[PDB]
Amino acid sequence: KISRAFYNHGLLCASYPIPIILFTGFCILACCYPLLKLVDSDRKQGEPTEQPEWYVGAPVAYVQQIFVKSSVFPWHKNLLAVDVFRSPLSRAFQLVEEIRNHVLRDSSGIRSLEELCLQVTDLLPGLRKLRNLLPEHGCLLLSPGNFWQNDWERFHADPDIIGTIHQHEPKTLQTSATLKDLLFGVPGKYSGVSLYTRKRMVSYTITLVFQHYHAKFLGSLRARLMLLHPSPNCSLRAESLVHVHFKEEIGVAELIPLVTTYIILFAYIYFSTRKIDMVKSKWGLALAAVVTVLSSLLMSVGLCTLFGLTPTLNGGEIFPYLVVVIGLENVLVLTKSVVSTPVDLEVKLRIAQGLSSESWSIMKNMATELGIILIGYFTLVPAIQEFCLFAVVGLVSDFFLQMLFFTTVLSIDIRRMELARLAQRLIMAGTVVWIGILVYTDPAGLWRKLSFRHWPTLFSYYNITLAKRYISLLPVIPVTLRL
Amino acid sequence: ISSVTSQSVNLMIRGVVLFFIGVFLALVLNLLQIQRNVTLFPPDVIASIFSSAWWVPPCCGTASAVIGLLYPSIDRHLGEPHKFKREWSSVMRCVAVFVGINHASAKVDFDNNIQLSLTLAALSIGLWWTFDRSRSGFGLGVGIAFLATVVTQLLVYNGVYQYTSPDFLYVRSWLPCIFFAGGITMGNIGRQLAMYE
Ligand SMILES: C[C@@H]1CC[C@@]2(OC1)O[C@H]1[C@@H](O)[C@H]3[C@@H]4CC[C@H]5C[C@@H](O[C@@H]6O[C@H](CO)[C@H](O[C@@H]7O[C@H](CO)[C@@H](O)[C@H](O[C@@H]8OC[C@@H](O)[C@H](O)[C@H]8O)[C@H]7O[C@@H]7O[C@H](CO)[C@H](O)[C@H](O[C@@H]8O[C@H](CO)[C@@H](O)[C@H](O)[C@H]8O)[C@H]7O)[C@H](O)[C@H]6O)[C@H](O)C[C@]5(C)[C@H]4CC[C@]3(C)[C@H]1[C@@H]2C
Ligand SMILES: C[C@@H]1CC[C@@]2(OC1)O[C@H]1[C@@H](O)[C@H]3[C@@H]4CC[C@H]5C[C@@H](O[C@@H]6O[C@H](CO)[C@H](O[C@@H]7O[C@H](CO)[C@@H](O)[C@H](O[C@@H]8OC[C@@H](O)[C@H](O)[C@H]8O)[C@H]7O[C@@H]7O[C@H](CO)[C@H](O)[C@H](O[C@@H]8O[C@H](CO)[C@@H](O)[C@H](O)[C@H]8O)[C@H]7O)[C@H](O)[C@H]6O)[C@H](O)C[C@]5(C)[C@H]4CC[C@]3(C)[C@H]1[C@@H]2C
Ligand SMILES: C[C@@H]1CC[C@@]2(OC1)O[C@H]1[C@@H](O)[C@H]3[C@@H]4CC[C@H]5C[C@@H](O[C@@H]6O[C@H](CO)[C@H](O[C@@H]7O[C@H](CO)[C@@H](O)[C@H](O[C@@H]8OC[C@@H](O)[C@H](O)[C@H]8O)[C@H]7O[C@@H]7O[C@H](CO)[C@H](O)[C@H](O[C@@H]8O[C@H](CO)[C@@H](O)[C@H](O)[C@H]8O)[C@H]7O)[C@H](O)[C@H]6O)[C@H](O)C[C@]5(C)[C@H]4CC[C@]3(C)[C@H]1[C@@H]2C
Ligand SMILES: C[C@@H]1CC[C@@]2(OC1)O[C@H]1[C@@H](O)[C@H]3[C@@H]4CC[C@H]5C[C@@H](O[C@@H]6O[C@H](CO)[C@H](O[C@@H]7O[C@H](CO)[C@@H](O)[C@H](O[C@@H]8OC[C@@H](O)[C@H](O)[C@H]8O)[C@H]7O[C@@H]7O[C@H](CO)[C@H](O)[C@H](O[C@@H]8O[C@H](CO)[C@@H](O)[C@H](O)[C@H]8O)[C@H]7O)[C@H](O)[C@H]6O)[C@H](O)C[C@]5(C)[C@H]4CC[C@]3(C)[C@H]1[C@@H]2C
Ligand SMILES: *[C@@H]1O[C@H](CO)[C@@H](O[C@@H]2O[C@H](CO)[C@@H](O)[C@H](O)[C@H]2NC(C)=O)[C@H](O)[C@H]1NC(C)=O
Repeated sequence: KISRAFYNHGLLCASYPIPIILFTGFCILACCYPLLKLVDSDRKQGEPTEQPEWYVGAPVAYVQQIFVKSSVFPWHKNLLAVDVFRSPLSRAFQLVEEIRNHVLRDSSGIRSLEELCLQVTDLLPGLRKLRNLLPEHGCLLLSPGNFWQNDWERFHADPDIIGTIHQHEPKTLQTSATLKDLLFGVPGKYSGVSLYTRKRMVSYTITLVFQHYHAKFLGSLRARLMLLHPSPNCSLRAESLVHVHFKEEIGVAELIPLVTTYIILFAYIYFSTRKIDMVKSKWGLALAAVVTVLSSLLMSVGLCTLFGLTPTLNGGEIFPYLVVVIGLENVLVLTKSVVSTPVDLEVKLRIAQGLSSESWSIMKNMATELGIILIGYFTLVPAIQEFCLFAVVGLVSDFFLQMLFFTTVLSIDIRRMELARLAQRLIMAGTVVWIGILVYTDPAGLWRKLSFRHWPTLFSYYNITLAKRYISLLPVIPVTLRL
Repeated sequence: ISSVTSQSVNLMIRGVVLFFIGVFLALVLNLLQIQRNVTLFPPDVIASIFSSAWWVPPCCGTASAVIGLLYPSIDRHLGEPHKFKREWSSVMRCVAVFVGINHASAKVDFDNNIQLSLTLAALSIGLWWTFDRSRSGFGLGVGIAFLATVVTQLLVYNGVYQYTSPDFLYVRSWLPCIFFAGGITMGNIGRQLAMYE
């Protein structure tokens, strides 16, 4: 009833082989075009000016860091990180008690830091080791004396602190830096804070946070520091505000299972083709079927996206599963049927003899698959009402295509064979396009002297992630010297 | 005696082989669900991979060996060995599906129980409709899945799992399908591996 159709189809293919090759290859390129390359202004780093304003994007809290340095004469006695560090903090505690109790005509009359300071006591479980190091009353200010719970008497009354501050340095080179370097700020290795005689530059890093900035406060504060600091520096700059971008790191283990899949997939291939290494012909023969089904799914992706109906999915994590489901027996069931045919001339007749006979079964298998997938789409679950469409398109494409490209490859192949090279070259090119869309599996793989991190760590400690948000820093200096 | 000893070789050889396999799987598959453990002293890489302890993977693979040495010998002793699709490729298809489903184990959220029945019945049934039409392996995988379900559901009553919430239905609805699939996969593995010689 119908084998006449596929019969004439073999008459048509070998008659007009190469134009069909062109149609299919160029539609392949039309679909594999966008994927491997393809009301907010710029979420990424966009620094404008300190005298300016933000992008007005919340969740984005900006912290201000203060740098201060102490010097003793190139000649002195009893140079230990205890005494040379204490008097710095002798002044630090006074400064802390000034700022925390900063009385001044701010926007709210006699206002202090607390009125706008990030007030929150969200102490998370793992804070056990430091149940006495971070403020929990209602203030967000970090200093090394925080360890001493804002007690300078204990500080300048204790017997020793170097070991005590060491008390929480676990090991070396850990992505989670510390708490010590934090309330020091100055990295003892980059800042160069080491117990060196006649060459010592101890420094203390201070931190603060807020929601809205009001320089009416901070400029006037700095009026106090011009007298308090009184050091010899020209640093002043002007107005430049920096907005660090919060990048989120996908670990490695999070990545493993995906790759496992691809491994499995390659095995599905080598094993298919060992069925074909039997018959007298070259390896590239197998190649023809490999590139095709794949090129179809790839092709399918292109027509599945641009219509606008894959708003929640990628291919690198699904694409294999199709190559798993629909499979390749749907092209070798007929291949063996072809080579099994008599050795006659005008292959146009041999293929129209065998392919014509297997047409019935191929259509039955197709209708089976479509019954399956139509059942799925009939379900109201949305994520499956997505994947089913990837499927149906890949399937109809594999079918409406294979009879065109692979069929013609076989034609020219047995032509050159029983007789004795755009074919193999176009095949290699299709395989290059395939390996390219494969290397394009990344679609699912998706001041500054400070460390790479420890900025989000703070917020990580309070059921708050700053990866989406941005942070900004501005700086001031206050240094000292004596013998 | 060297001949029957070479037989015993082949036998427990294949068992160790697929034991390593069951392990590889359980590792990868535990690692699939991505927990957000913010805690201080973040996890070292290998600890993120080699999770739990020596308790899990040896048992998982022991189960695999049990299965792979069970399904072929039963049909060796009862009837005739299997021949439906028995070439590695279909085995790999089954494995990939077993992986995909478990990857669908967490990243869905259902409307109603009827949707889960209507779909999982068909899914499990198909995974036997396609790679093994033996009624034996069917009635055996169903059984061992039943029993894995029960053992789990009563051990955590002492406590290994350590979860307790309205989600008590996940186990009563989802996992037995997993273990069903696993028995069948491992069976096709054992067949394709034993009928080498
Ligand atoms: C023959 C072979 C042998 C080997 C093998 O094959 C066959 O056997 C198989 C079998 O054996 C498999 C195991 C079976 C059991 C499986 C259990 C599974 O964990 C479960 O994962 C489920 C995923 O749906 C549930 O988790 C919920 O999943 C929902 C869907 O996304 C979430 O939405 C919800 O989060 C909650 O949603 C509601 C909100 O209101 C809550 O705020 C929020 O939390 C989660 O539920 C909870 O979500 C949390 C955040 O994600 C935690 O995950 C928590 O877990 C608890 O988190 C606490 C945090 O401190 C922790 O202290 C405690 O210990 C944890 O339990 C979890 O409940 C469930 O609940 C959780 O259990 C795990 O992924 C894989 C698992 C192990 C499997 C690993 C692989 C295996 C071995 C297989 C293996 C190959
Ligand atoms: C007939 C047979 C049947 C069997 C089969 O053959 C034929 O059929 C096929 C079919 O069955 C297949 C499966 C179908 C379902 C598929 C689902 C798919 O999961 C998708 O994966 C995406 C990856 O980006 C998204 O998931 C995100 O993944 C991110 C990276 O890990 C997470 O980071 C994020 O979660 C976020 O983590 C951080 C938290 O702070 C956030 O709170 C949380 O969101 C996730 O995104 C979340 O993913 C959720 C998935 O449920 C929701 O989408 C959710 O959004 C909200 O979710 C709410 C609860 O659901 C909902 O109410 C609300 O409206 C939504 O807005 C979304 O944030 C997306 O999301 C999720 O779907 C998965 O990759 C493959 C999948 C398993 C398929 C595998 C292979 C199959 C088995 C095939 C199989 C061969
Ligand atoms: C080889 C493979 C292996 C796997 C497999 O194939 C072969 O094996 C198969 C087999 O193994 C299957 C399982 C068999 C056992 C099944 C049990 C079944 O639970 C029952 O499901 C029923 C519907 O089919 C009812 O569930 C109701 O579902 C409604 C939604 O559609 C809810 O709406 C209602 O809750 C009520 O809705 C109305 C509100 O006003 C109420 O506030 C609220 O409670 C639910 O019913 C309630 O569901 C709750 C949570 O699920 C409690 O269970 C509760 O318990 C009640 O507690 C009362 C306390 O006083 C008591 O009096 C009363 O009697 C109890 O019912 C029960 O009412 C019923 O209710 C509930 O139980 C579950 O859906 C699916 C189930 C797991 C099946 C999952 C799929 C399987 C694995 C199959 C699977 C493919
Ligand atoms: C017919 C046969 C029958 C038998 C069999 O074949 C077929 O059937 C199969 C089937 O049945 C399988 C089982 C099914 C049920 C499965 C349950 C599963 O439990 C889940 O395992 C997950 C793996 O990630 C999660 O476990 C957490 O994983 C996190 C990392 O992702 C950890 O972070 C956390 O540990 C926490 O780390 C941080 C610390 O600060 C916490 O203190 C600590 O808890 C873990 O959760 C922990 O898991 C531990 C064991 O793995 C403990 O349970 C512990 O709780 C208690 O912790 C105490 C600490 O002092 C300790 O003293 C006590 O002993 C513990 O009980 C629990 O927090 C999750 O959360 C937990 O649900 C378990 O992994 C494997 C499991 C069993 C399977 C093993 C293999 C099987 C059996 C197969 C078996 C072959
Ligand atoms: C801390 O995490 C908890 C638990 O996820 C969040 O509190 C809940 O908010 C979510 C929805 O946003 C719900 O799943 C829970 O019902 C809430 N439970 C509560 C309020 O306990 C909470 O948002 C997080 N806290 C912060 C500061 O963001």
